[PDB]
Amino acid sequence: TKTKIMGILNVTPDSLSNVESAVTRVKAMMDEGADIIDVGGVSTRPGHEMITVEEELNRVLPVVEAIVGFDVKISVDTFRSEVAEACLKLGVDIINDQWAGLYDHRMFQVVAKYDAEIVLMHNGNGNRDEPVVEEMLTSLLAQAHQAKIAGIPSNKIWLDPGIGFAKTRNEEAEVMARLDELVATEYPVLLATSRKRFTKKMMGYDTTPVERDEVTAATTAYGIMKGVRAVRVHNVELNAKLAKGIDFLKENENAR
Ligand SMILES: Cc1noc(NS(=O)(=O)c2ccc(NCc3cnc4nc(N)[nH]c(=O)c4n3)cc2)c1C
Repeated sequence: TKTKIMGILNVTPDSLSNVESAVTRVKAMMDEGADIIDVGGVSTRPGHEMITVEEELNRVLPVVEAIVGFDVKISVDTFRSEVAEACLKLGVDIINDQWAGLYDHRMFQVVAKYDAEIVLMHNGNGNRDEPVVEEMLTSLLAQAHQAKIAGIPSNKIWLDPGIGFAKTRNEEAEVMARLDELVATEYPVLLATSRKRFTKKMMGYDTTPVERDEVTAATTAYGIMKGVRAVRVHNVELNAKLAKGIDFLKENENAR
């Protein structure tokens, strides 16, 4: 089918980016073509301090509670089962786990409990004994099997290469050049490179985040041609409109 467009909603201020004002943005995102709304309030980067579970729920639930009643799939960016279960009780559809269940292994039992979808992102401290691609596939496939043991079917298990996590710009380029190997897993692949430092290397010069939406859409079109099924972007309108063109051209070539 179509490539799902996952919009970013950051609860907190962020360098790359109120309840009533958040709902206004959520309504704007779907009009720009957002298929999924990823609500996040955490960051697994080393340049941050981990916040308590109670603080995280005070961040996501006021916005989630308002938006669960819309005609859109809702994704929650969290790696702690207590936060995901609380959102799953409200009726969210996707749990975006940045640690792929490594931080909290109860995430698989909770997501499978509510018959929901889970995103498994490749992450780490940056150390590995094998090449980044082989290490990424080894780590993700092991976590993907753990979700299937819990009862989650393969269609509902998403794989994210984790661009910007435990990788250098050279290791990120090695992953982006071999995206077909990650799609060969037959799991739906989610690509998230919106306004990231990888994007900065594509232009070759120092830029602000908002001027990296064009090269972000380039990764979107390139990813769809490789076989990815969803993209996590900031600029929904540019990527959702561009993805529809690539999906149109890919379906047109397959039909003819
Ligand atoms: C400062 C500064 N200048 O550029 C950057 N960009 S970056 O280092 O590559 C960078 C690194 C990490 C993040 N985390 C943001 C983030 C949050 N949730 C995600 N969920 C999924 N499934 N996949 C993702 O990729 C993902 N990324 C965002 C940006 C920063 C940070």
